[PDB]
Amino acid sequence: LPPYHTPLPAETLRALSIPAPWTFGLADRVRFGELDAIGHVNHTAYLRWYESFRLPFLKARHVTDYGPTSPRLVLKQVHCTYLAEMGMGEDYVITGRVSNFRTTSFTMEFACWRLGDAVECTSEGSAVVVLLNRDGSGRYPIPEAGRASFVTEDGVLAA
Amino acid sequence: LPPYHTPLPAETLRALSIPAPWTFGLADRVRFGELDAIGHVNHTAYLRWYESFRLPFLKARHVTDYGPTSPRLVLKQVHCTYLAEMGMGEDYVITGRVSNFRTTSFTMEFACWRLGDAVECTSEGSAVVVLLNRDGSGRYPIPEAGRASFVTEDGVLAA
Amino acid sequence: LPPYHTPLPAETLRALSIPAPWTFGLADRVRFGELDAIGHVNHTAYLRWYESFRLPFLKARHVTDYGPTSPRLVLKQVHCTYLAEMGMGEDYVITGRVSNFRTTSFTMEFACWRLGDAVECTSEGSAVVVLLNRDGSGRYPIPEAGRASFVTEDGVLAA
Amino acid sequence: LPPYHTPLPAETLRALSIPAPWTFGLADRVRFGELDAIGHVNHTAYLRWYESFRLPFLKARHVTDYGPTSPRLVLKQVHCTYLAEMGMGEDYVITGRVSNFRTTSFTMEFACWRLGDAVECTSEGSAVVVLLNRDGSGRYPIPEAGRASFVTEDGVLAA
Repeated sequence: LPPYHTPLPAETLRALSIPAPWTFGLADRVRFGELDAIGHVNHTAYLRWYESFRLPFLKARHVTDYGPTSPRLVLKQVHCTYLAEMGMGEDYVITGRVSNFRTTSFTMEFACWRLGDAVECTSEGSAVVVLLNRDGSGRYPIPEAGRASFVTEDGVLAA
Repeated sequence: LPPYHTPLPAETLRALSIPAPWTFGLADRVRFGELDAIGHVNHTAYLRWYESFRLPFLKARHVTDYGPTSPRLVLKQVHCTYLAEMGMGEDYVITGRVSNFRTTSFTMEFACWRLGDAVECTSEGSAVVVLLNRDGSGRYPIPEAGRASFVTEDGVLAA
Repeated sequence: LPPYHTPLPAETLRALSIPAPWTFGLADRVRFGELDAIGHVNHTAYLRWYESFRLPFLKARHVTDYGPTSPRLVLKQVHCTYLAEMGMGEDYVITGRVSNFRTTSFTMEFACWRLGDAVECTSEGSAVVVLLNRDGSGRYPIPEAGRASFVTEDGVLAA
Repeated sequence: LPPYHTPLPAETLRALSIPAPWTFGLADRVRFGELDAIGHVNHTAYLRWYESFRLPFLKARHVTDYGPTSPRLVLKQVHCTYLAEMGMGEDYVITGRVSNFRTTSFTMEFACWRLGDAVECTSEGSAVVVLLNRDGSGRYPIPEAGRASFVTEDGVLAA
């Protein structure tokens, strides 16, 4: 088992049988409160896990520092698929990347890997995020160091 | 069935077989997302219902209008009891009242009444709330109209 | 304002300026607990609203009675778009339909209509749902009365 | 920082400056989804943390192994106090102990310790739990090993 709440690099992921293109994971465990009326992880927990991943990822990628001159990040769309049902206390790793970016918005892809006796993808997801100016003047361009990290870490070509 | 999300006065409560001392009720219905892994409303949903109740109630009692000037409401303590399990789709009424008050703080009591062939109290609870000046500078006295409404409407004797 | 938690037919929807193809709505109000750290309805609340809609809709459409010989309904995928941000206490109507069906699965589309000074669509959504046999023997065909309701109420051609 | 989601014994607690009487801790980190509309951990998240804690704790104390045979755990009451606000990403340790017990029921006490430059108790709480036979037929006596563990590990004098 890896440490929880700790960025996992590609090396650690491969050791856990989590394949490319994933380079950044975070591990957590299922909580009782995420279980629905028949004892499965509810469909929105997965989306919450992906949203939790985004916060530190987007700081590590130099998109935002969440401070006063940072862009406000706004979700435009999400999608989530449910490949295998999960239950109480299961350990998992969330992987997320940037798959595509534009001037003032970008797309991420996500997966949830259960660490059982087998490593198994239980869910995939995506999100489209827009950057807005906190002063209401409109869209805010992704910082240049963010564009650079997306290229050098996520391997997204700028073209 | 009374209307939902609408203050229900004492006479409406008595018609629903909800007794004294309750004079202010709000009706809603159990959601699927509130159910725990065995099909019962989870223990925190009750406390959320009591919280929801407090917002319109404290405006009705003249404590706050929730404007930019108004006091900050700070929760210091809650208790909740679980008298009967509730499942999917049950209608209920939340009742609440102020039971004590001093200068800048007060205690409320709550109950949950399941509507149905017979009306049944499924839970009781309490909260202690304090009032602070929004600008950080001190404690905020319960408005005079609040103190009076607590005495006349909630039947509290004095402080 | 319409009544809450009460199926709204096409007539009522049109009166609220909610256009075709919508024929079935349910009204509710935003709760404090659905608000995220900056005071907007969080992205998963919308998905919970759509899931809440499904439960009674699928019974009204004769897909399931949620009993022992009913299919188990399993979500395969969802998508949600966020068109306008929402805040505390806003009244809304959720509309949902079946847009397409197959033998053992179907697709629904959803929208959230805010009832403010203007009626405004704040979000759209979709879901793909599969029917499984509660005894584990695999997929379960959508009942014939369900197929019929989809055609006659949602206006989905079986072709 | 200790490991997360792992029972932390008394010696680990003292090294984190968490005092007697606590001997059993579990660490986690605040999530974005736990934050209320002003950026603070919402009052119910604490109670959820205490609940999460109880599950491994009651297995460690020999009350239940959560098998098909094991007792049903029923919550009758909780209290929670709010001593200091918590924001995004704070690490914490939950401590819990049994404080009293009788024949088929017991009372637990809990605290939340924010980890940081200095360790600070942000909340205290309590729960009353009863044990029922899973087959519906009666009340379930606290196993003898449970009673003994409560006396020796949690320092309870008798019943």
